[PDB]
Amino acid sequence: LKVRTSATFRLPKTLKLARAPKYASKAVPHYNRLDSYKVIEQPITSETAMKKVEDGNILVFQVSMKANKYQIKKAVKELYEVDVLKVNTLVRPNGTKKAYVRLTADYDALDIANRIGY
Amino acid sequence: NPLTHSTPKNFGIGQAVQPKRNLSRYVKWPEYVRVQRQKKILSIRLKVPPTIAQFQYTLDRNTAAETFKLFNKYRPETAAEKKERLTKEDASPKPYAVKYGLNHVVALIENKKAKLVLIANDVDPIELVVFLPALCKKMGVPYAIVKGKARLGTLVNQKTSAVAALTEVRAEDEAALAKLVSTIDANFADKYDEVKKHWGGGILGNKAQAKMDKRAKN
Amino acid sequence: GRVIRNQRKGAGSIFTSHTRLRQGAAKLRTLDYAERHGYIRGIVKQIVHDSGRGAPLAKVVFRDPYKYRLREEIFIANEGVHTGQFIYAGKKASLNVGNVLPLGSVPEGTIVSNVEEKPGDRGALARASGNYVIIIGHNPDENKTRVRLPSGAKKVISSDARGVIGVIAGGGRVDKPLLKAGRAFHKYRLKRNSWPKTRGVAMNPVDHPHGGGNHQHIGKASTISRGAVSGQKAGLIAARRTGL
Amino acid sequence: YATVSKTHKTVSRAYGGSRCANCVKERIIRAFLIEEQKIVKKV
RNA sequence: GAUGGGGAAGCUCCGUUUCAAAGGCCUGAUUUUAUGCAGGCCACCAUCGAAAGGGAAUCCGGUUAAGAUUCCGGAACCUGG
RNA sequence: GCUUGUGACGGCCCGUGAAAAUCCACAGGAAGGAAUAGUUUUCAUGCCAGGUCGUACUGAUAACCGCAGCAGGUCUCCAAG
RNA sequence: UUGACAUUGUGAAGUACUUAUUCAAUGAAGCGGAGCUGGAAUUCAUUUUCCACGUUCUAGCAUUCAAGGUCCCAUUCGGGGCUGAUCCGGGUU
Ligand SMILES: [Cl-]
Ligand SMILES: [Mg+2]
Ligand SMILES: [Mg+2]
Ligand SMILES: [Mg+2]
Ligand SMILES: [Mg+2]
Ligand SMILES: [Mg+2]
Ligand SMILES: [Mg+2]
Ligand SMILES: [Mg+2]
Ligand SMILES: [Mg+2]
Ligand SMILES: [Mg+2]
Ligand SMILES: [Mg+2]
Repeated sequence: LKVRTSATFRLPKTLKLARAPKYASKAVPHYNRLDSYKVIEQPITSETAMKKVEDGNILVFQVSMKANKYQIKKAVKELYEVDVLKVNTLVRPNGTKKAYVRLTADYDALDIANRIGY
Repeated sequence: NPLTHSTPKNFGIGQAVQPKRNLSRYVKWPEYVRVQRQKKILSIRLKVPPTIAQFQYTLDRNTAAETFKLFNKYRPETAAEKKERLTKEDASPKPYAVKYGLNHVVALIENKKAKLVLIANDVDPIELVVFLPALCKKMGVPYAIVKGKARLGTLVNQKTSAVAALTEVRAEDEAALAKLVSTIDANFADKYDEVKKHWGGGILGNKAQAKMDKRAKN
Repeated sequence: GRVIRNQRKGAGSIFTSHTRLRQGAAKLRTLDYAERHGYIRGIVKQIVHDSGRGAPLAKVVFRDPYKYRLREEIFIANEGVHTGQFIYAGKKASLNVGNVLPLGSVPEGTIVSNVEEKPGDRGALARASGNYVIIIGHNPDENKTRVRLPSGAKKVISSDARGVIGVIAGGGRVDKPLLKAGRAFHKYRLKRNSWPKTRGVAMNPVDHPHGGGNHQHIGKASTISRGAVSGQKAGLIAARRTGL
Repeated sequence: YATVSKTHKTVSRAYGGSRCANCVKERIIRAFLIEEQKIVKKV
């Protein structure tokens, strides 16, 4: 007989095998649900928003409701080849998300805005 | 040696913390463990009727070893041996093998064809085999209650067999079979009348036995 | 009629005990190897007030026999027990106030409290303030002990049952008049919802068997038999006698 | 307390920051005298 | 208010650590590869429940038609790495 | 002086006036460690990041509830001569 | 609430047992029997019996499979048996 110093019996540890399915779950992986073109929807060109471009060096965009600040910062850099200092976001009363993107001092928001087309 | 010291510990009540001891006697075992141990106890505390109590007697080690030695000479052919026989094929000699199967063996006993029947003592639905000693006694077929349904199965290439019988033995083994039958008959067939009148069980527990013995003495 | 007041208490909705401020259940140590063979020493760390309980409680710390740690127990303090005192519990403990001993290890006439009805239930008898149990005799055959209970009844208890030497502290509490409804309010605020009490004769017949009538009166004998059913047992239940 | 140095949270003595000096003094004296008393009880 | 269990023809009811084999972080072992495998530790044993209870850390000045202890300027602090 | 914070005290109870997450210290001594070399990120300085949702306004003899732009009802902070 | 039947067995006399059933406790830790060691003890040939068998002036301290003793490894930084801590029955009490 074994020596049991404890009077409590516990469930023994047994081998657990990883899954080895014989057919794939879906067989076609889905493409990126949030790429750069889905994160950034369209610029906002209101009079108040345009005042922040040449004065505050800040670009204003309408973004998807599913995008966080990490994704917004990454999308702006890839689409426009600029550097982002910080991102501030809010949910508008009409159900859309607006992001205040401030570029670093090495870039001018007005030059980027003209290149985009607005 | 000059730096080491002897500092015995005091393990009395109120002294140092008790050391690790073997607590296997006090282990809170799982539910399935307790029920199978208490099932054994309950069946022996009650009085066992003679029909069931006759299965407490099994063939002794010496004669059982000789019994399986003879039966191991008549193993049924395996599937591998079956394949070679089929491709060769009355081109094959008459086979000699141990008969098994509860329905098959019972029919053999009723037709006076079994020369020796082995009975397992571990059949949980005991009614399956509880009538065999009486049936063999009525038909005059010698029988032996042997220990291990797993051991009976291993000589017929099965996990369990619960019964085995020899109907026809080769000439070179006639003397060995007759020697075994005489030894087996003296233990089971010849004692059937007296065993049928004896009840089993009624054994007390270890602590209850001491209490009864103490009262008897003083 | 409708369900009467004493029937509604069993549902336990607003009639449960108010146990937020309770210090904990007051129990003896679990009967173990040290208690039934020798003794174990504890120390009184503090004596504290318990909400809803007249008698004070004592916190006693013992060492764990099988593990390196400390185990704290909640006892009902007896008169004379003080902080820093050593408490001895077990079969081989001395006959001193505060010690816990089996009933069969003390002589006749010993005063004990927090007595076990059965060995190991950790105290059931003589727990209220100023109450005690008197041991009146021993029966070494069958291992039984005869005691007198605070109500005056005589009970036969096993000699292995434990008890604390002394008398429950805080006695004399009920000798002081409450003197105002406000003090009664604060008393039951820490116990349960049973105060104030409206008399049955002041109710309507739908509310109570005593209700109704052009005068306030019961109208039938208030002595109710033991065999009555719920909704009828109001008044004096199975009274052997009445009057002063 | 996690933002300050260990100096602010202890005193250079046994049980520093846990027990005061007088309580530590009582523990040392009690420990010595009791252990001496146990020897005379042994013999 | 789930689970384990016990009720109920059943929708469901009881109960919350309960008659349960109820679980995972410090590593050592391995340079075939990622963690199989050696001791021990700990048994607490779902979860929900506060924009007035408990609680890591920011201030001043300026700026709009409507925003700010959230933006701008300056000056700090906390947590994780 | 007013408002408020706080300290040391005093009166009162058959009323003696939450819990948990979380952080720290101590006891203990398992391990790891120096001479041509190491440990301390509980001393100082330096580097990086900090997601998600709410945030406008009324708060009442006109933005809440009473069929309404109803003399009704609806919790609270600041308080000059 | 009272009676009958079933659950429902076992032994004795003119109540006894255990196993069903019921109650309670413990993260089922020390139960039952026996053997050591001593005491009481009076022996009517030897132990016919019974008890105990590490802890009480003091608000300290008590944890690293335990030091010691002894037996192995193939000596390295260590490791493993037995004893310390008496045996037997696996009925947690
Ligand atoms: Cl009522
Ligand atoms: Mg925001
Ligand atoms: Mg009225
Ligand atoms: Mg009525
Ligand atoms: Mg009436
Ligand atoms: Mg429920
Ligand atoms: Mg929550
Ligand atoms: Mg504003
Ligand atoms: Mg606002
Ligand atoms: Mg409305
Ligand atoms: Mg309406």
